Amino acid sequence: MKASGTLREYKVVGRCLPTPKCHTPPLYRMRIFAPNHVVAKSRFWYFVSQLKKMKKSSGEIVYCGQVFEKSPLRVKNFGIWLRYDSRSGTHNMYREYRDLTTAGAVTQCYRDMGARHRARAHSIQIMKVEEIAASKCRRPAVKQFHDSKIKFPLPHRVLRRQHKPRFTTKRPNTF
Amino acid sequence: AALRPLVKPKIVKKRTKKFIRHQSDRYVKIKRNWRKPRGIDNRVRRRFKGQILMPNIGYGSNKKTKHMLPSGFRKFLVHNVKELEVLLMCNKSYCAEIAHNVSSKNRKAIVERAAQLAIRVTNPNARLR
Amino acid sequence: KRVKENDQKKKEAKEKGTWVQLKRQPAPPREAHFVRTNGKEPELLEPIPYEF
Amino acid sequence: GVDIRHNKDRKVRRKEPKSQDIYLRLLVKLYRFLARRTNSTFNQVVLKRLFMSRTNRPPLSLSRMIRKMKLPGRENKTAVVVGTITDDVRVQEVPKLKVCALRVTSRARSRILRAGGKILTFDQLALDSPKGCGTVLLSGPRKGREVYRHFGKAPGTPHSHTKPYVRSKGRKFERARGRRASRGYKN
Amino acid sequence: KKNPLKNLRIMLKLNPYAKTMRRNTILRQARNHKLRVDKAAAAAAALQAKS
Amino acid sequence: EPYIAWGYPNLKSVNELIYKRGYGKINKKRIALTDNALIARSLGKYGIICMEDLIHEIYTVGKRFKEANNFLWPFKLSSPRGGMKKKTTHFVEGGDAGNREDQINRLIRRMN
RNA sequence: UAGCCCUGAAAAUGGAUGGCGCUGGAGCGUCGGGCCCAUACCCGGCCGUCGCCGGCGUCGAGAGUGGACGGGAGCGGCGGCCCGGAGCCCCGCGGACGCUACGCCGCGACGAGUAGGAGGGCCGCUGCGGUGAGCCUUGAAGCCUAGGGCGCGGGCCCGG
RNA sequence: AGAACUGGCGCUGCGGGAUGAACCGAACGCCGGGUUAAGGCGCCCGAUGCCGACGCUCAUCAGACCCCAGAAAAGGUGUU
Ligand SMILES: [Mg+2]
Ligand SMILES: [Mg+2]
Ligand SMILES: [Mg+2]
Repeated sequence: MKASGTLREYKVVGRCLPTPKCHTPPLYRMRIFAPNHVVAKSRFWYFVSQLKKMKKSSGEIVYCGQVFEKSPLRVKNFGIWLRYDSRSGTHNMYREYRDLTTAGAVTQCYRDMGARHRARAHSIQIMKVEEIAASKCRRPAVKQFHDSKIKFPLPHRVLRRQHKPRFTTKRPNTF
Repeated sequence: AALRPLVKPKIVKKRTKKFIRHQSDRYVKIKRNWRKPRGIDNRVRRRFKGQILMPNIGYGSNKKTKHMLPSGFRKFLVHNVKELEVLLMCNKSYCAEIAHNVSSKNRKAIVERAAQLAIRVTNPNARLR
Repeated sequence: KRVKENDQKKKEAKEKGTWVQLKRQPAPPREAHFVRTNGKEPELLEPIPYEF
Repeated sequence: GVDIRHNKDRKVRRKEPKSQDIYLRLLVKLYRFLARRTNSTFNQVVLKRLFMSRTNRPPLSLSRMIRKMKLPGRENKTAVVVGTITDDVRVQEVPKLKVCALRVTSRARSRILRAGGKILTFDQLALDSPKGCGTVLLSGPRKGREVYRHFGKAPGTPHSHTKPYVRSKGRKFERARGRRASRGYKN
Repeated sequence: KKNPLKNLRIMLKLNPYAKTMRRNTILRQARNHKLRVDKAAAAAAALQAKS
Repeated sequence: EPYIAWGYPNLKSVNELIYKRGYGKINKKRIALTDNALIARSLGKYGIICMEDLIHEIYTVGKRFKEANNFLWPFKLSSPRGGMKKKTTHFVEGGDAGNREDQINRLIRRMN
């Protein structure tokens, strides 16, 4: 997967074909993060084939709908569990973010795994994402925003070069 | 403004540059007449960029405008009065030339017979006295 | 078999009057069926962690 | 680019004869008029046989012609052949059939016209039957030549029957090894 | 080749029903527009007659 | 699937192709099918004597789909004016070459 | 434990992320929306080739995807005193181009090329048989030419 | 040095790889408008002169894009 743009949470269910041996298969369900629902119903068969004896020929999906959050305005803390690949071996990883939505924090993970650990999006498997409540966070960068009456200024502001004239007689103050 | 033929279209020509032979600037034992290059390693036959172009049938001119003179006529060189009279029923589409061997005595008479017959001659005032 | 039970099933459509279409077709795309999750709710599965 | 084809797009038939015979050139103008205008398939076979070569228009004898007109149904038709009519010496009497050919030979049009038949060209064929109605267009035996018995697999392959190019027939001329099992082998 | 979907009356040479499919979707989106312009008025009208 | 991009077209995608880029073959010639005659004069043996009846067999795939599809010359489409993405990997993998199942409609409108 | 960075890390003309340079990036990773241009793709022109044709109806009188006469019976319609019957053009004597059939026209698809193979040449050189009631001391051939042109080209014509 | 399968080069120009037989796109009649592929968009050099997003990194030998043109084991209370 390329994880192009912001990601998007999907609920995908599906079940294997009803054989003459087995009628009514159990119809499993997953939680896929993908940029569109064609990739999402492809990522469903990547994980289901790793856990059950199902594949796209001998199964189908019976729902692929975008599930999205019941509070896009509340600020939430997300702790997520990872299974990325490194150059030497593969690792388990816990990781905490802070965003207004589930899909925007997992997008913030793939940007961060590429930034810190150089881990490409085909090599990292999200295990579970859930919103966690404060005083159960363990990452002190997320923890330092838990402050009622939090305050800081903006130091040393820079933007808008060449738009405001390339050639001016005016040394631009950085506040 | 002499005899003003029938409908003259806008002559496109696809090229006005007279294809020259390769390595003909460099020698004078090589005339400018086109020969196509048949060498195994040269760059004009193998058609690299920025080099001497080579003719093909794609440069050919429009069939309704081929052999048109810049005045709008199509020449037909004559030698006497009698084959100037063969150009009577085509005088608004074709024109006559007097050949270079016709003497100034006989060229004087066949340049007046063409004016009666309303034929444009392309060299009317050649070899005057 | 499907020249024997095809010639005779051709002449069953002449006594009964129909258009059985005895030529075989490949596997068609699947019909719009209807699945049922009666009683329960679907199973949430998730990828296992890595341990050697 | 569109494909990777190894071109056979130029079909290789004849759209005109290679002859400069100005009397065959007027038959072509007559029949390719009648080909594209009368809406019949007789006149298209006769038009394409006039384009053919001297080899592809083999001669037709008199006793293939009257043998293919003793048949049931042919009792009043005309035998059109694009090619010459010769006569067998083998045949003894001739019926009063009506023929139509390029170039009947002189003894052939004497024995036809003794019996009371009629000889035609392709000009008065069109005036008689423009559609070609009631015609048996006959052909000559085009693999009857001396050249086709030299054509085949190879004269020295198994069973082969292929007649080698020897310069003279006889003993001591290509008869020794490869042709009998004693001297060497036999194909 | 003049283009269908770009000029009329070439479509109507290929499809006569294209015209009556087209004024039916111009008659109704004029009356769905006259409804919604009047309804958006009809809220703030008496909301102003309140004030 | 390395060489093709494909998917399932909706009603106005098949509508836009037959009108704007639709051409027909009769014998060997690629004609503009700008008449309801030329569809009936050849493919009228199958009851699909007009343009929009040719569009009905090829969207709601019917009995004479094969003969109606072979009648159409393959759509010589224009270059995609939005650009593409990577052209050499799969549509799932980030590129475009493969099945995309309703997103081919967004590409046809760029192609056509 | 693994990302970047560093140590390990030494070659002879002066030197190479291509250079200049680059550190709120002009570096690395993960993405976005714009934007740039191939002889590729789409639309149009023109050239050739190939495929399938058309037109001998120059038929301003030709008209025919069905056709006539003349008799046994019925109308709608043309002129009534409800009985009814072919008119061959003419007040205009008229009406473009064409089709070297080896020609002309139409439509569609195509066009890399060594070795090699075919075709076309109204490309060119020398000589012959015919032919232009050809050309010329009122200036031929040849040569020269910031002259004018034609042909995709081979080449050619004209002016001086 | 020698095989297998397929594609190429040789016989082949063009766009990109600074450069180039073989890499990546794409194959070529002569042009006009449109669009793209691979590849890019400080300035050479057409195009980010976007108020682009998020981090990682300081080197007294930084790093910088398929083939492809330079490095390993080991090690660092250097930072993440
Ligand atoms: Mg070479
Ligand atoms: Mg050669
Ligand atoms: Mg590849």
